[PDB]
Amino acid sequence: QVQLVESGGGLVQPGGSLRLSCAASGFTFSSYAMHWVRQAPGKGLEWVAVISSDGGNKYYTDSVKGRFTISRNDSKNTLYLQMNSLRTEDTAVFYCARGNPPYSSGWGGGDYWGQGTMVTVSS
Amino acid sequence: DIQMTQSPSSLSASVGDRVTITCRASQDIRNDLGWYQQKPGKAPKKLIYAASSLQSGVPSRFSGSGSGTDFTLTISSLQPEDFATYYCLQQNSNWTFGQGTKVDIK
Repeated sequence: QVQLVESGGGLVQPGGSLRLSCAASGFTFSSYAMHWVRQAPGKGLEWVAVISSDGGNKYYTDSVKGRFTISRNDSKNTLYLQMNSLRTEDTAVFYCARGNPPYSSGWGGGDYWGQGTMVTVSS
Repeated sequence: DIQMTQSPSSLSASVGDRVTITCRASQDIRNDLGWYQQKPGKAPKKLIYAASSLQSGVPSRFSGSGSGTDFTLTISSLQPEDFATYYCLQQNSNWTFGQGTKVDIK
């Protein structure tokens, strides 16, 4: 069965860098698109990034452009999120969600999510 | 990046009541919308997608309707386990959500 697991979240100081990892299993990882979404304490859901299957395309929300870098390893079946210059406004729980399958709208999917890791940037 | 606006933001109800949550878009997003439910401390679970399609394993008391810019999530008979916050997701272009609707005990 499809299963996703995030890890690497933790306590960091304002300004440091941190890398998130999302381990996938139970499906053909190489043929799906992957997303990262977050949720600030007491707030709602906010999409952050997406990478196409072959890592060929990447898109980010204005708020993290230049600071975050999404990537994947279709060999280890892992999705990553490299975060640099962490501001206190990034404190949140990050989730990885399955994107779209081949031959369908690049914005499709959103059916499977991980349990999430929380990054709390404070000193 | 469409502006998804959800309402009400919260509402008190009791078991049995017929609850109704609605979401409207700032521009036509066709039928590319999905509803999610999130209980405290866990990740969101998809209930509906493509505006009306039920997600496998979801009770029929959940139904959704709408297209264009006016959508609606309807619950027939509110159950003891249906208390949580509900979110609508815009999947026509860059992912955008609604502020959220939390339904809590009367």
